[PDB]
Amino acid sequence: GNHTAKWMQDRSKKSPMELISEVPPIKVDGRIVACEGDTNPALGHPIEFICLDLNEPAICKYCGLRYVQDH
Amino acid sequence: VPPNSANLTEARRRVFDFFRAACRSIPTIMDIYNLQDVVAPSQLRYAISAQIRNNAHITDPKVIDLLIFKGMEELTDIVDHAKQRHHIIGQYDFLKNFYTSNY
Amino acid sequence: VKQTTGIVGLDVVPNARAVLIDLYSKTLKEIQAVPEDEGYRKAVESFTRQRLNVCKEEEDWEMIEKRLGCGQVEELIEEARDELTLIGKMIEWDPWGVPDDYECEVIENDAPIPKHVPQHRPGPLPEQF
Amino acid sequence: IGKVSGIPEEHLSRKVIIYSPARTATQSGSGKLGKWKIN
Amino acid sequence: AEFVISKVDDLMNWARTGSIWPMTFGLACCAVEMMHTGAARYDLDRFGIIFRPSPRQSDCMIVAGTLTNKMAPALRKVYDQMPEPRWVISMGSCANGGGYYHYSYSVVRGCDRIVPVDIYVPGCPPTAEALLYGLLQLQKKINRRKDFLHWWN
Amino acid sequence: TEAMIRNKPGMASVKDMPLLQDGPPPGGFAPVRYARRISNTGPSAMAMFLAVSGAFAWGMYQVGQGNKIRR
Amino acid sequence: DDEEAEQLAKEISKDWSTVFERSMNTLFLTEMVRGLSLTLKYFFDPKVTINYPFEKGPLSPRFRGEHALRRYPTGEERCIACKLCEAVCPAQAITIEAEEREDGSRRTTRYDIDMTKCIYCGFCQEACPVDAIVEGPNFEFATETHEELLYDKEKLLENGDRWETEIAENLRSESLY
Amino acid sequence: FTLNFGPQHPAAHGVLRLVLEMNGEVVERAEPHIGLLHRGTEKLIEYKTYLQALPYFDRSDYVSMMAQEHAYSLAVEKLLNCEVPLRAQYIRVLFCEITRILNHLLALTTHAMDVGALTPFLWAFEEREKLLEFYERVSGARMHASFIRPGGVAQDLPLGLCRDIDSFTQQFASRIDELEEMLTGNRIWKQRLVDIGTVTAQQAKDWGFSGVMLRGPGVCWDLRRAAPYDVYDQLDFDVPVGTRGDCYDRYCIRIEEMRQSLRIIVQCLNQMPSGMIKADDRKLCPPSRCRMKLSMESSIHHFELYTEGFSVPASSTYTAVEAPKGEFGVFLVSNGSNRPYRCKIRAPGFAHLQGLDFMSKHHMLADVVTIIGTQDIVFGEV
Amino acid sequence: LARKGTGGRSSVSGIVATVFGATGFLGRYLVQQLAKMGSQVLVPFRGSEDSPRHLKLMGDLGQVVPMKFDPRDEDSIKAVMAKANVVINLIGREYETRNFSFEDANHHIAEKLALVAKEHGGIMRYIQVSCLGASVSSPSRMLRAKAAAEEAVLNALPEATIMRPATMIGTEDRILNPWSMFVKKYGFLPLIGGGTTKFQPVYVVDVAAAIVAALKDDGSSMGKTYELGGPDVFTTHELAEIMYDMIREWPRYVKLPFPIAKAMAAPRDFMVNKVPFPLPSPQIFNLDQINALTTDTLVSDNALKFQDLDLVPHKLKGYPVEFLIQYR
Amino acid sequence: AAAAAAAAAAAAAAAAAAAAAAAA
Amino acid sequence: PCAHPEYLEAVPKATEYRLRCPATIDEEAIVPSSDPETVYNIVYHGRDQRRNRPPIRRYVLTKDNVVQMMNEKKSFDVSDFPKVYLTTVEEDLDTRGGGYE
Amino acid sequence: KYSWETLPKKWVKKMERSEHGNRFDTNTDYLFQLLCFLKLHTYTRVQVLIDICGVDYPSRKRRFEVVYNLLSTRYNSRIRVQTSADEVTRISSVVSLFPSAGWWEREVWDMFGVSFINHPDLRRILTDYGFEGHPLRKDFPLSGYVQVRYDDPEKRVVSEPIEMTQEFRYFDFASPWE
Amino acid sequence: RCLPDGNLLQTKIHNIGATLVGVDKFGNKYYQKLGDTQYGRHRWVEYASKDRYNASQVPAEWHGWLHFITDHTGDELLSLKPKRYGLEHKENFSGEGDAYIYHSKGHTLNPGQKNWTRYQSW
Ligand SMILES: CCCCCCCCCCCCCCCCCC(=O)O[C@@H](COC(=O)CCCCCCCCCCCCCCC)COP(=O)(O)OCCN
Ligand SMILES: NC(=O)C1=CN([C@@H]2O[C@H](COP(=O)(O)OP(=O)(O)OC[C@H]3O[C@@H](n4cnc5c(N)ncnc54)[C@H](OP(=O)(O)O)[C@@H]3O)[C@@H](O)[C@H]2O)C=CC1
Ligand code: SF4
Ligand code: SF4
Ligand code: SF4
Ligand SMILES: [Zn+2]
Repeated sequence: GNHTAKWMQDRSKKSPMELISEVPPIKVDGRIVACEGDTNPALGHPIEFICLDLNEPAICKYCGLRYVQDH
Repeated sequence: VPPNSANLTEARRRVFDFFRAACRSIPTIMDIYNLQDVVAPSQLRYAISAQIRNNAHITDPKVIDLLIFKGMEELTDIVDHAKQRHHIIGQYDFLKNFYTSNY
Repeated sequence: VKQTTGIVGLDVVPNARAVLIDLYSKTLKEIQAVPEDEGYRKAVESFTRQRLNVCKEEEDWEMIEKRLGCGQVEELIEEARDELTLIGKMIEWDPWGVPDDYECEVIENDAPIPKHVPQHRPGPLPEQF
Repeated sequence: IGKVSGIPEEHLSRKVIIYSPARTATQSGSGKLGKWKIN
Repeated sequence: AEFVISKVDDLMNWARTGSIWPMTFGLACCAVEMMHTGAARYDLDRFGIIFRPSPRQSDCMIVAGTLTNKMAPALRKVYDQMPEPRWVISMGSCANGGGYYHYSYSVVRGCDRIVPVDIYVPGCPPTAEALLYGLLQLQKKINRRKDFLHWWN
Repeated sequence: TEAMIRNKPGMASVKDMPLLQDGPPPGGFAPVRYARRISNTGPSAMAMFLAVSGAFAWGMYQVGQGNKIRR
Repeated sequence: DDEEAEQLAKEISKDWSTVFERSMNTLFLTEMVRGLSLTLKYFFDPKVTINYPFEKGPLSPRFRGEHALRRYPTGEERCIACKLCEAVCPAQAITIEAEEREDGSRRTTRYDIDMTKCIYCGFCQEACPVDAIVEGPNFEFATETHEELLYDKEKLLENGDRWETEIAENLRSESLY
Repeated sequence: FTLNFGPQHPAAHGVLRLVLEMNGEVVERAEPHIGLLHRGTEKLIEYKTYLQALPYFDRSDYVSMMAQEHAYSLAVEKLLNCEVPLRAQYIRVLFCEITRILNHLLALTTHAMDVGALTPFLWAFEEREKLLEFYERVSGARMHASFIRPGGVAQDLPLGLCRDIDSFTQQFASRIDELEEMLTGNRIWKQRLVDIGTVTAQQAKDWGFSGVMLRGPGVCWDLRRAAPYDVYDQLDFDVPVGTRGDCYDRYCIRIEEMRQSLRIIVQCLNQMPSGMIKADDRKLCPPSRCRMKLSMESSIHHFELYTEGFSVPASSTYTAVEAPKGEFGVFLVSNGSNRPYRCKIRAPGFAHLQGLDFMSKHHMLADVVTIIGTQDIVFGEV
Repeated sequence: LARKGTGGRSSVSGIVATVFGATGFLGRYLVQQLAKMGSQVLVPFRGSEDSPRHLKLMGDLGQVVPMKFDPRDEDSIKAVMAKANVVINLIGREYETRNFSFEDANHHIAEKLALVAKEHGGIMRYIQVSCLGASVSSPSRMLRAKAAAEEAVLNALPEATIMRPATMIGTEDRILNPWSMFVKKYGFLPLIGGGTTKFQPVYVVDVAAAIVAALKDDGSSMGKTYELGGPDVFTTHELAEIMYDMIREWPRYVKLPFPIAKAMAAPRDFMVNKVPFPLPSPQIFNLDQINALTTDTLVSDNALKFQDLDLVPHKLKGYPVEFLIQYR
Repeated sequence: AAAAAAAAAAAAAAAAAAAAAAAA
Repeated sequence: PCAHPEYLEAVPKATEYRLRCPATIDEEAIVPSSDPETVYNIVYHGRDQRRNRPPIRRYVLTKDNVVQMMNEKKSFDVSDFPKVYLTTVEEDLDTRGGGYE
Repeated sequence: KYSWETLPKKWVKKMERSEHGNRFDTNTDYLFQLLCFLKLHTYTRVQVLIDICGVDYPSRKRRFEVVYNLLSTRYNSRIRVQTSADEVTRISSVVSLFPSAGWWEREVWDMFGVSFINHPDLRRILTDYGFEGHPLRKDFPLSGYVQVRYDDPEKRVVSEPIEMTQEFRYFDFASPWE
Repeated sequence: RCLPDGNLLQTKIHNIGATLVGVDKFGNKYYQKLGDTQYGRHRWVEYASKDRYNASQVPAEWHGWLHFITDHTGDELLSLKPKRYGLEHKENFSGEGDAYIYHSKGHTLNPGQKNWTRYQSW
């Protein structure tokens, strides 16, 4: 990207933006998800509850992971 | 030294005292730091007098006391080899500004 | 009979009682020169009288210490001589009396301090002996 | 008390502005007002 | 051929890398960590490093701690009387760069302002092994000298 | 929170939380010595003088006999 | 008084077969031969030394060494630009500039820790909310030149990916505290 | 006759820059020069929060680190009224006392290396590299362990630290004995130390010595018996107090104070209550990582405590603990804001190194390094 | 240039210089001027990395970037002048070395840097430094080469300033520091030719202050060969009189006729012959420095002087020679 | 020189604690 | 013949010490944060320490008040005097616990 | 407190506190006289000047506040006599009573500028030799005025030019609602 | 062997009773000699570059086990190194020529020297 072209001059390792835009969105059951972090609620970010009312995937701001309603 | 400067008179008296002290100490200044060739005794007296006159408009006695104290500090650190010598040799219109900066 | 004060420099005095009586009589005589209605003169008079009394009653230095619970008679002599210095000093630059304006703002913050913080505890009472 | 303060000469001809910092418009709280600051 | 020059440089560098006695400008705690790097566990007398107490005969100068604006002239005067094949190691954040006191008025923003530095031991209280690895990097800097090949241009 | 960080399945109550942290074992540690146990079990004042004096008494006689042999 | 103190401190040891004991100790060094004997016992005992480059001193997972910006297992730098570490830093080593990247999620355009102007106190590791900045147990990064020692904006602190295998271990073992 | 007696052995006494006015070999006056290590600590702390202020304290005295963080913490709890748990107090003492040991192990054998005994230095520094396996294990950094935070202490001990501190305390009486058998009996030591720098008690009081140089003279004055500032009022230990005042008494004290500190370590180990590590007041103690991530109200405090700070109320207190050098006290005026306000640091070594002038009068020039030895002069505090 | 600062030591001056002769007596003052007025300096060094170490300071964290380069190999000179807008040239020798001859070190390099800077379009100011009186038909092969260098740097690259500093005095110089350490042959100073030479030395700080002053100047001082002479036109004997004032020694000169000197400097002129051994850099007796010493052409004519740079040089008595005190 | 010489005689070593050994 | 009364046998070389390296979580520590009574009862103004303090009462004394106090202070009887911190020295070799703490 | 009853009322002039360590904010004239009291007195025996803390309140009229701490090794108590002296008011020196006050007052004058009366050897102790300016004041910027020092053609010498550094980033953490 | 010119001889005087616990990718052989004696000297690494070795060649998978911070040999943490962003070690090329040494983004030695002027000139 262009933002990622400000701090990364390598341009051979995939830019973190792409590393997160290529991970598939995670199906879930309800209308709210946790995304506590990687797996361990103490080694991830503060738990961020995401709303899945929209049809498009709602990204988790801290981790970039994406969640969809999976009705 | 107690601030006997309950008036500008005592303060001025001790100003003259410090001036006599610095003047009568110029010999050792010229000796320890080797200015007897670059600077003349007239010029060092001139500089000490221009110092004591540059800060002559001090209607406050205690401020004069403190100025004389800073001067005695400077001298005592010049007499002894506490400070070096390459500063002692240094201690001894709008357009031309505009062209350089904005300040 | 006292071997030595543990303190260095405070040399053991054999004639402790005698010089203590001398110093306390000197103190009682010299304190008369300060105005009577000053807390300093009430204090000096009171404690000098108490120590002079207990020094006259008891004979051994050990009994002086035991009753007059103020450490060792050598430190007591240090205190009495320092008090004589102070009374001969206070005569000069006499600070007695209160000027008319006398603005003295007593400030009290009562915030409790946590117990586990340096708090100068009182220490043993004169039942140490 | 400018000369005895040891501040260099070139920083005593400085032009300051003695304001009082207004309240941070983002937060409606007056706990940082009334503290005049030389600028 | 050039091989003899390569080996005489290898020999000179082996000498200057084996016996590298530093004038340890041990100012502050990084001198206490340097004392641990001179102590029993991480030997510096193992690698030849002998802490000289005088600037006169010393290959290196492990300035440690906060170089104060008043200890700047003394550090410079000491650095000026080391024999020419000298190096300087900055140990600790305060000595290598401004450090905890970068913005202190009395602290120089790193000895790189007074003496030219060749290896900055990193970490404000460097582990004794970290100062030891900084010296094992100074040894590399010696092993890359080849002064004879340069004297022959 | 603080009942979702220290779980201990069950426990019916906010007390009885796991509380497993470092400390002395049950019964404390062994009685640690702190005094100065410097053993003075060496040769005494005598036995050191009498070894030295004895060596002088016999060894100097041996020096004498060696001087006799050399002469 | 020192004269009388000397007279008495020498009249304390004044009985035969005690003057002899003290004389023997001075005449034949006794305290000093107990110094030499201890020194010998240590000359022969095993040596508490460490041939460094091959084996290194013991550390702990809490050890604070080279700062590393962590990443989330699925790429995506963990460092949302809150600037809490830039705030908590005592030496103000970390300079953070933030920009909404095109993806939309905040990230730091500039995350430069100045290692030379850094006290290695681990405040950044504590202050960071997502454990984005942690100190890798590296501590072996002595640099020939000062400019290298200033760790660039999110590029060299991004070398923590190599140290993640140890940083993730230390965090998985320290997070209990 | 003026002699510019500088640092004899660098890396031991770093910036020592005495200017001795001698008389042959007899010193007539010793004029120490300070400021060569004058970092802007008493100014830089006015510019940073009460949390950012703590790391300066481990960097104030570089041979006894945590004692100063413990003196600062007790000056931002004197204001905060921040009651810390029992476990925080016991750990805080078990490390203030491990620090007393870390200092006397240095300030004895660095002194004993200035006098000339080369081996006690390296034995004591192996001991210190055992105790830094505790500092480095409990906090992270071997020397500057910014660990004794204002409320309580940074984070709990690892699950194997009391066992290791015990396995060290069992074998530490022997190390003190060796440091003692190698130096106490020696006639080359006594001669180098007896009647050296004798300080009559009136002088140690006048010059505000208040340390192991106030208990040499015989003034029974330990601020752990005078002003018990932790479990110290529960822990049993005898303060060794000298009877002559010479540098041989201060050594014998520092070598007994290194055993009573062992008693205090063994007690703190044997009685360490399993309680919370930091004060429950989460507006003075940043909540744990687990809680701030799971709880929104803890996250707000973790944000306003690692950026804003405490904002300890407006007051001014002088909290003084018994640091190994002496009575290290931090006079902490506190404007209501989150940053301190003239956090003045009374540091022994500023009062002790004053004593060098009268301690080393008429002593031979080679004694002027023994005096500097027994004063435990660490120039970070000066 | 694109200056964003106030003074220096953290300012910017848009001058990313490559002072080709920075690891040298003139170079340390010029680099300090360029990097104390706050501008990058790409000091290129020739051999031991210890050469520009004394230049990693006097510049703030990358304001002085010492770089490695081979004098005879281009594509490395182009790499040193990659990111640069000023290129000063201090590469010069007073003595022939077995590997680099007088032309290959004074002329065939300055011409080479000139060409490889011309190619790297963007070198705004290219200063070329050569000795004063370095005009063709001068006896010393060093000055003939340094004249050809001027002629080839102006031809191959016009609007390129050319300083003409006369013998420069200062600490670690090649003019006074050889005389001292030869006064350590018991006050014996061998002033050659009888001191009839008339040359105008100059405090090296002022030569540097002129080299930077032609950078800070406007479009002028381009293609104009200055002559950084200095004050107080001296004679070799008279200059030696001032040394003995600083170093406490009694003047004990001798006169040497030029044949005697050229015979005394006849050795160390087989440099191209004695291949398996480099000679020890003839300090005082240099046959070429002597050929220059013969004719007193080292005087500033009506060509541009310091006055055309708003600059006035320091004297040669007092501080600008106080580096001799270290010899007392 | 009449300066006070460091007399290496003294009283014998007797560890002197404070009075708070048993009961404060 | 030295400082080895079967007690230096506690030697410095341990060889079995930190047997469980630190970052190996054999037992997962718990490190309680808050007392159990203060988990589900988060009322703070009672627990508060920063702000739960009596305000500063700075009241002025004028000459009348202090002359009244000086006249009220009739005599300095004992127990109106500060107690001395009594501390004497007492020789003890290893009697505290028998050298074993 | 006993000390306030005996003390002449005039000596404890301005203020008096009763927690966090008790203090007698006195007047500069009655200071060394007040320090003479509390020492060489039988019921108040301090003898130990622990510290002399200059404190600078720019918004006051008497800017500084020379906070004399005092420990009483005898009665186990600590009193903090204070004063107030602006930049040009020479305050009485107590080096004659407690000789430890020598260096503490040198530091108070160096950091702040509160010159001390009849203090022998009142010379800048902490700051640099040619230091102009008083650091621990408030109006003295953190990074100092002219306090960078680098090596240069003036060989073996570190100059003292005007200062320039990465700008100290002052963070305005202070929140409203106090 | 054949190095009587290094302290590598001290390591090779070890290994006499030591067991070899794994060997990383670079060749560094990680040894363990426990039980015998001298705690702190029971874990080391033989750098497999008998010359030109230095510290920091020990990868992160082992730099834990080798400093006694953990008890997990690098053959056990290699199942925990992250596959997506995992990067090999770099030996700390400090001084060994440019383009191996690290450079900031304005050093003029870094290819692509960025300009920091926040204002975009016209
Ligand atoms: C038990 C065997 C001892 C062997 C010791 C071997 C040590 C050799 C290596 C060196 C040891 C350390 C050197 C220390 C130098 C200082 C020694 C010294 O001078 O100590 C005292 C003197 O020591 C010596 O001179 C020792 C020399 C011993 C020589 C023989 C002594 C008497 C021998 C009696 C013989 C008995 C039989 C003869 C007639 C039958 C000085 O007195 P002071 O100041 O320490 O204390 C008292 C002050 N008035
Ligand atoms: N010195 C004087 O008195 C006078 C000198 N000048 C001129 O001033 C300039 C600089 O003077 P100064 O610094 O004293 O001179 P030096 O002889 O000390 O050399 C200065 C620089 O030139 C470099 N250099 C010289 N020859 C070569 C070469 N063949 N290849 C690569 N680099 C080379 C040196 O590199 P390295 O250090 O690696 O050898 C060094 O960086 C020169 O042009 C000189 O002739 C002008 C007036 C008289
Ligand atoms: S950089 Fe850190 S460890 Fe080193 S001297 Fe400074 S404060 Fe101490
Ligand atoms: S440890 Fe972190 S917070 Fe502390 S100074 Fe270094 S980078 Fe800043
Ligand atoms: S490292 Fe941590 S504190 Fe710093 S910006 Fe990233 S998440 Fe915030
Ligand atoms: Zn997420």
